[PDB]
Amino acid sequence: TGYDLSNSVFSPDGRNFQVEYAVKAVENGTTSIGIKCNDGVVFAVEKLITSKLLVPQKNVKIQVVDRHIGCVYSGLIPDGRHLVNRGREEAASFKKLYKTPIPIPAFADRLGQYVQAHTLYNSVRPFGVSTIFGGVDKNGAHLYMLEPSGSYWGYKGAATGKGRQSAKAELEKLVDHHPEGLSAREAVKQAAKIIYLAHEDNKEKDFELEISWCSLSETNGLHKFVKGDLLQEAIDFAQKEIN
Amino acid sequence: GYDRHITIFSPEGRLYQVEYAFKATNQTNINSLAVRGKDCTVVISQKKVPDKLLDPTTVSYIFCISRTIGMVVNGPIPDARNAALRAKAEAAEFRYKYGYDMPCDVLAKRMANLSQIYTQRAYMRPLGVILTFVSVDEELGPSIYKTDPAGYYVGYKATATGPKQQEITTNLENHFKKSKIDHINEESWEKVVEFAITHMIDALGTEFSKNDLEVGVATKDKFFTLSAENIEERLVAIAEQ
Amino acid sequence: GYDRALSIFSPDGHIFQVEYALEAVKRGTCAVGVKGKNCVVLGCERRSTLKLQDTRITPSKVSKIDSHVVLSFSGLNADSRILIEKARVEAQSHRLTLEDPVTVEYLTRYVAGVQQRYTQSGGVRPFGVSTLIAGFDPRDDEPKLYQTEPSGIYSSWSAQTIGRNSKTVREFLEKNYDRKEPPATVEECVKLTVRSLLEVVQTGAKNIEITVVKPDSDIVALSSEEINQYVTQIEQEKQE
Amino acid sequence: NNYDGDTVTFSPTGRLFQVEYALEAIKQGSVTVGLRSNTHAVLVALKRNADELSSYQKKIIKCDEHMGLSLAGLAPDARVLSNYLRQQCNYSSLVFNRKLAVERAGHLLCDKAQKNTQSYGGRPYGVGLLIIGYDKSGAHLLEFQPSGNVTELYGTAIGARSQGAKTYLERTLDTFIKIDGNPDELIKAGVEAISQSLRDESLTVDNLSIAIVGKDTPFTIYDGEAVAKYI
Amino acid sequence: MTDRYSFSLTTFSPSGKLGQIDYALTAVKQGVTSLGIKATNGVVIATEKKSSSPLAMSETLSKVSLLTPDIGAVYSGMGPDYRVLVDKSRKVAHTSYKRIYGEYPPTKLLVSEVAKIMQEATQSGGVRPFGVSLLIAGHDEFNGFSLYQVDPSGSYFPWKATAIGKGSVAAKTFLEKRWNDELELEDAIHIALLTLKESVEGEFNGDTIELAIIGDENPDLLGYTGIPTDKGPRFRKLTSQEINDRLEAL
Amino acid sequence: MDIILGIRVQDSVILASSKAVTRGISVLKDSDDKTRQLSPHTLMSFAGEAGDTVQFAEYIQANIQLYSIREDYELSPQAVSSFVRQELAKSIRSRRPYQVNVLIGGYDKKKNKPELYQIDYLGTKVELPYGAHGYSGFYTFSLLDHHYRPDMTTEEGLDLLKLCVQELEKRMPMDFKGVIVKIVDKDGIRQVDDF
Amino acid sequence: GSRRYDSRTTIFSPEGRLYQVEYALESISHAGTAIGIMASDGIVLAAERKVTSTLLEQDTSTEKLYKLNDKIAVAVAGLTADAEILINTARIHAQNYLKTYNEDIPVEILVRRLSDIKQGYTQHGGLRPFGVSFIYAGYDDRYGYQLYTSNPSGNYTGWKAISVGANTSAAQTLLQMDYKDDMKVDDAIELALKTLSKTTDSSALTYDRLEFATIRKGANDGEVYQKIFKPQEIKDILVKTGIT
Amino acid sequence: DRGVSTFSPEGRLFQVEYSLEAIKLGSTAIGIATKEGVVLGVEKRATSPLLESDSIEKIVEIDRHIGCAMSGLTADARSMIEHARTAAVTHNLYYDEDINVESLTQSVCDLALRFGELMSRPFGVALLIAGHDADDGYQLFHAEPSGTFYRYNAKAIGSGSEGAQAELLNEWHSSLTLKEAELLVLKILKQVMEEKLDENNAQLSCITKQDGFKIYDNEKTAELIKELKEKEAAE
Amino acid sequence: QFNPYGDNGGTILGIAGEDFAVLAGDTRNITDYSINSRYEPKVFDCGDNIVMSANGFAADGDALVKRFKNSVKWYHFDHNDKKLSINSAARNIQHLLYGKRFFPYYVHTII
Ligand SMILES: [Mg+2]
Ligand SMILES: [Mg+2]
Repeated sequence: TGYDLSNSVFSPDGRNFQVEYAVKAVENGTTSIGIKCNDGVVFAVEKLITSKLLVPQKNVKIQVVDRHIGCVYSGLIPDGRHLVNRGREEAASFKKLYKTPIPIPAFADRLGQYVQAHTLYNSVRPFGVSTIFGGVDKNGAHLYMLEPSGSYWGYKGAATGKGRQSAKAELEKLVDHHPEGLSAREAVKQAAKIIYLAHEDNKEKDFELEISWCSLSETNGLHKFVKGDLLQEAIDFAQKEIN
Repeated sequence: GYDRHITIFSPEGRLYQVEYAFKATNQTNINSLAVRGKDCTVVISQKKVPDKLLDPTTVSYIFCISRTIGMVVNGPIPDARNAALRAKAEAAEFRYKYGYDMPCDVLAKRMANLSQIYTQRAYMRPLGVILTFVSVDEELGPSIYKTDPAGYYVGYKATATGPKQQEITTNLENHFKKSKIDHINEESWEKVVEFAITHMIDALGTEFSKNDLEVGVATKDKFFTLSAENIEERLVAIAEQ
Repeated sequence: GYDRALSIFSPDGHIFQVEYALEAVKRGTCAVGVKGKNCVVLGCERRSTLKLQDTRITPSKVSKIDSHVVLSFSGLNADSRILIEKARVEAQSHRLTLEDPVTVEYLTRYVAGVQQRYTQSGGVRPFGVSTLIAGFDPRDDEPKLYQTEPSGIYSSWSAQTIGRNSKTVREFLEKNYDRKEPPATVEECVKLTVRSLLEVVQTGAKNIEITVVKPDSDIVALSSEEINQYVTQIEQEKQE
Repeated sequence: NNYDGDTVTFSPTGRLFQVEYALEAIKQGSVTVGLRSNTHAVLVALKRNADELSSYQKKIIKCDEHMGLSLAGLAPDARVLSNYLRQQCNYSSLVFNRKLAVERAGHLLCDKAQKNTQSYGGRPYGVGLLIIGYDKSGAHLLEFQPSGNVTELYGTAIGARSQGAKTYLERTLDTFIKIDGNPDELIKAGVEAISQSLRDESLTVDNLSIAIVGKDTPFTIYDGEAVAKYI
Repeated sequence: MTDRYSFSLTTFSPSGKLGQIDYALTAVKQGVTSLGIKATNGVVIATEKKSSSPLAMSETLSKVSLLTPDIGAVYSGMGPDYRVLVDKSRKVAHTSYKRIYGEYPPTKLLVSEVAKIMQEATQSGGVRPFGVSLLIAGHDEFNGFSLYQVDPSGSYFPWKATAIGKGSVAAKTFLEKRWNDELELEDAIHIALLTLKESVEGEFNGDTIELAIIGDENPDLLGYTGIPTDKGPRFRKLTSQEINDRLEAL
Repeated sequence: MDIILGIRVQDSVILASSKAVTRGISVLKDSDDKTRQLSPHTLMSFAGEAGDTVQFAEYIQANIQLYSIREDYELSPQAVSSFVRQELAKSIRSRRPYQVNVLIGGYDKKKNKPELYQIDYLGTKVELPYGAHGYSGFYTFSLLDHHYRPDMTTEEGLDLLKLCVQELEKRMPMDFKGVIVKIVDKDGIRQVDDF
Repeated sequence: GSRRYDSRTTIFSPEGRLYQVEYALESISHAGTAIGIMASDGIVLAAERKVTSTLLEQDTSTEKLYKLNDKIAVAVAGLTADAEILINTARIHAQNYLKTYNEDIPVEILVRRLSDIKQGYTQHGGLRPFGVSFIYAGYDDRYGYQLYTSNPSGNYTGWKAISVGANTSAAQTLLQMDYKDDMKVDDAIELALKTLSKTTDSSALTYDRLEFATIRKGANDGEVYQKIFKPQEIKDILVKTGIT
Repeated sequence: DRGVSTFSPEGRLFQVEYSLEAIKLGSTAIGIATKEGVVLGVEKRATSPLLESDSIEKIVEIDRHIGCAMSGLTADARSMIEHARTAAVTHNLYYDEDINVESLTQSVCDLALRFGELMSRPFGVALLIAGHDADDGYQLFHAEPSGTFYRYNAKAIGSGSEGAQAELLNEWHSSLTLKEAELLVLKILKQVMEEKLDENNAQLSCITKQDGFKIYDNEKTAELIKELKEKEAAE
Repeated sequence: QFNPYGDNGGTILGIAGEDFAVLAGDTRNITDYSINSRYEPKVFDCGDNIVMSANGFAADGDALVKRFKNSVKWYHFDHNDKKLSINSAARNIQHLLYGKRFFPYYVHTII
């Protein structure tokens, strides 16, 4: 025993227990999702209202990288910020040498290699977040999700955090009803709906909804926060659908 | 017993972290196979996309290391992508310094050396992956070289890796006992891809759709992967046999 | 680089590596210093099991740091060389910049600072050495004698002893050293220093080293026969 | 238990015990309150002495003309973090001729704190901070925990028995958030809040520490006879 | 990151043993047999090619390596550790000798440099010892032919003939009955093949055995003509056919 | 600064060094002693660039004194001269080299012989019966070439030195303000107060 | 992090000893015995090879006796590879001194520096100590013929006669009994060989189990010669002292 | 084992708490601030009677307007004093003024937590820092190896500190003369010391605006001890 | 060849009375024979009742004032809001200036 006391140790069955424990921190976090649409991506997150004293709209979780990439994560929030800071350095360096903004698959691997680097030594611990991210590049829309192991894949839809199981089931039905595609605007509404359904597994406190999107037609391939009327419309669609 | 946690010798002269790294290699439950033709080298790997939410085009364990070298990995994807990026850097640097394309066996040796270092220095863990490199080398012809967490590597007539490797290995052994040659006697890589798929089917005892495999092909001066459509064309031809 | 904090506090507020360094000093051969009215004498024990030793060449236990200051010790011999070399360098450096040789207090303060530093730096253990530093300040005839220890505390002594069985010889000095009337001569001072070692030694042979230091850079090590004359005189006087 | 030896180790349930032990020093610290209106932001703190011959430890530290903070926990760690803030506020003014946004100060503190929760040899910071300020978007109050989590609030409290003040501010929210253009009534509201954390001890002239920042009000600290007004 | 293992991983136990070196020698014990024999006019080094898979091509893996034109090496124990020692051995022959004196090192001095590399893996921070024993055979003008063994500790010994690995105890006994100071190279080769057969239960031929000599200068292996005082490498690897030709006269 | 001379006779080395220190248009000092005792039986005189002469001489003196304490033993004059030459040869390829020329006079107590070494600032060392640095050699070498004998006494060496100093006082453009003379023999180092 | 696997090679025990030095000395107590004996006209070093084999090539073999320069040699007891690291360091040190002073290095000065290097490994760096004890035999014109020993602690001492390795207690008793100050080199040769003969754990002492060397004034007046004995020369001196 | 920068479950740094235990074992030091000056006094505690007690230096000058007394592992104090002297002199060089007593104390306390795997452990010594400046007059601070410093009207540290602090709590008042403070330090040291207090096993010092920092002669202190036994005799 | 210095003209003037002091300066800024500005202030209130001007090469002058103003700010932070006396300001400015002894601020400073 003791195989789980130190990062980067293989157990006798080939596992890295510290990374598996990092996944527990992720599973403890709030629900976040990503939905891929015809010409873009949509991100949404559950923000638990700990107390009335939190200023509404003022603890923004979804972060932008460069001008075309959005990131959201569940688990240890500061670990997420650390990862986005690194992503921003990687995007700037790519842009500097190659002129073009970093493609999403390229960006995915930059984060992947950095997260994987923290599973190689006992002098660091793994990241306690799973990150959902994506955007629009020269080849269209891409959506990714990245685990504490450094493992990542492309996704039609993605979910993580405490309400991930309900969200996953809900995303799979979306992909079925809408097999020829989903518009950026229905995807925004559906994201609100799915966070609301996922919030039953966290029914204790109530929450605040945050949504963002990058769409070729709707945002010119730039990352934008969904605010005001369009958000209120998404809140309504979600409300009407649970009842 | 902290001799089991870092790469120092146990009382029987074993390196337990290296052995446990060999076990991480099978975690993905994928099997791969490589064979040489006259003019080409083919690698095939099983493809499994259990989650419907995945984009299946991004699920892959085959890598284009250079214009001439391909690599299939058996083991977790993070360690695989670590190995791939490094190999890409090594292959490009070699071309810059020495003025010619890095050979498949030379890259394999280089990657095996890095792996040996992880078995000797305490601060680095082994990567839990096995790397099968392929090309048509301008001097050696069709080439398969495979590397593991012990830092061991060697050239092969053909090889197989994964949980069901032995089934495939003995199937291939029995073929080369009959033919008495070092390769698949065929002009077109198409027929060599068909041989490779045929013998994986017969050895595993399973049928494959176009989405169940991924295929890599090395020819003179280029390595490339097949689309699902190219694979279907290949599956059709097998069915008429 | 190797960084480990080897000297650290334990729950009772003790630093064990410094206290275990003191145990090393206790195992070392006894050393004694006695200051007269115009001299200081440093006496040292040499172990009894080392015959076939070549005394021409074997490291002497009393070291000149400069021409007016000496250092002896108890503890690890190899450790003491490192402290002696540094002290020698600092003494020459002091003459170079100040244009004056070190005072005995200054030299003691330097060595004790080096000893202390090694009790709170990463990757090192404390010195297993306690020193007696004796001599005369430039143009001063008042004798000086200081003691340092692994922790780096130092202080001045009328007479002091360190090493194995130092409890016994300190007992002797405490009831034979009169502060109102210190040993008035070189002969008197040496005799008290030899008397104190005969409480603990064995033979008055090559088992006792004696170095006398007088004002104005006058330092000399005694020979076996000269030391042996003192031992002979003390034995006969104790017949009552 | 087997997993609290250092900051670089997850427990089997995904916890970081050294970070949680750092959070405990904040709980042993003296209570301090923060709250804001649309025009002003206010800090109130209960200072602690060693005995009757000693001074009362200062809890409030100025970071710039438009920003400052109060502390609970390891005071030397507050000094390190407030110094970093002072430099960051100062860098923004020298290089960009720009007053550092309070929200940006929060992000910079979070990232600085986080680095000490993921690397061997380090330890987490052992102090909680309440940052108030007035910038281009008005009044702000932040809460910083050494886990790295920074939150923007209308009002809050940290330290021992801060649950009383926190409960009170949660009940009083609708009223105090409207005390605009009346600095004295906002402070009185903060003193009421902190009184809900008192047990046995009461507010005296060298006990109480108050700070304010606002529309035309540089961050200023009142101690001693200057707080008599509010007792 | 940073390698924070700046302390020794090999240390003395209360009985005076250096555990990691003992365990490294145990890894060598379990390795395939290799041996070396010194004759009047040459040296021979031999070992079994224990191939891992039948699908592997065993001539793409050499256990016998040229270090310099007149010096060769073989091992028992961990192959990957051997492969990197050969890289460093070839390199140190240039950096610490050839680039200084314009000629290849004598056998004992190259052995000495390998030994140093192996000693340092036994004391330096954050590493384990090499899990191999080497046999290094060579020739140089002023010392003649020589054969050396290097162990995981860094120690090295000159031998008339020896064996290391699995069946080394029996092989050494076999070599003591056969060795004398009048052996010609062909006799040494013949004895090398006899000695190695005892430890091989399986197939025994030019494809399963690996054998090399240090002998006469091979002007045909030089690659150029014109400089009469350059006469070619004394190291030569025997071909599969050359070994089979000698197994009929066995 | 200016003139340094040395002559080795039968049983001693005599060093003579000028007393003037001159900055620009003013003689600042007429009693400067351009010498350091390195050990009881070794003396070094020096001339060259200002600041560097004394800095070099004292640095050497400190090292030889350190050696003497560590080993309880006086290095031979040959050993001291080799140490000094290495420092100067090291210095000539530094960022800012010591611009110092020296004479080393010592009595070797093991061989019972006087020895005179001349070392310039590049680290050019030679053992000679007599030596000089700068322009002083241009006048004094021919005098010494004529008069010098290997079996001369100390008193004969001093008289020969008087001829040299007289020639310099007659033909040199600069007023170097006389010399301080020191003798190194078996009994150590002493200064001739009347010269 | 890595703190878990650190043995802490440079700490004191509660009794104030250095574990790793103690354990290194325990290792050395199993090595072949090396003896040194100083006479008025030379020095003798003699050492036992650890149970050899008949296939070992003895004439080109060197495990106990090494040359540091023309005036100083050492006998080794312990890990040979550790010793070679230190020997090369000592060879360089001697040459640096010659280059600096144009005089051969005095014996004690070489001994002190090597012992300071060993001492360093016991106090800082966290590395294992060298498992080596040395006997130094040499000549200079200050003290003439000299014998010293150093061990893993980096402590060194001077001797008229000394042994290291196996059975030093027995060897030291035998040396003390028969040694005398007016003794000549040829008497010391016989003493060294006979002491090894009585203390050895082998069946009998033979030429093939020995390394032997002298440092003599034997030459053309006031000059010193180092002779490392060839195997046939050791065989002769064994017959000539009636041991075989 | 464990890290040198480890928090305990109660939120305390193990090494810092353990260094506080070493300070409890130290010889007693007392400081008393008045409006006429601050007095600093210490127990010397020679370990043997052959130790020349005037070489025991536990009261130290930092600058003309700042003095300091120590208790605990007193060898640890030397680098702290050195830093303080350098900080005081450097400040005067940069600003052509005396440095405030509190700024000096803060500078010394910044060293405290610069340990880890910087120095290998915290300091095992506590300081009393007494001084005068124009803005805040006479001041006494207690500088600890936790990095915390408190201002005090009166303070005792070392082994007799519990009993001594209780006594200072009764005796201190804002109108004490300097002479009364001197006597009060002597009285309280007399109470808690194991051996009988004389001019060789205890030492006094003070800092006044007018004359700066002074360590008292043994003869001056001897007179003050005589004055104190006479005060107590009169009722 | 790049020359890191220029000359921006201007003249400054300080006079001390019994209970007051003045620092005056023209507001013209020039290079060569051209006018850059007819109103570019050159004398600054630095806090703590201290005024300052650093005249000559304006880029260096601005850098120095900026550094001194910053020094007053940190003096307050590090020394409990103590007022920086004029003598203390003067000594601080000496170290700011001499710190660039081998690459000087090309200014004549008056406070
Ligand atoms: Mg490793
Ligand atoms: Mg010359």
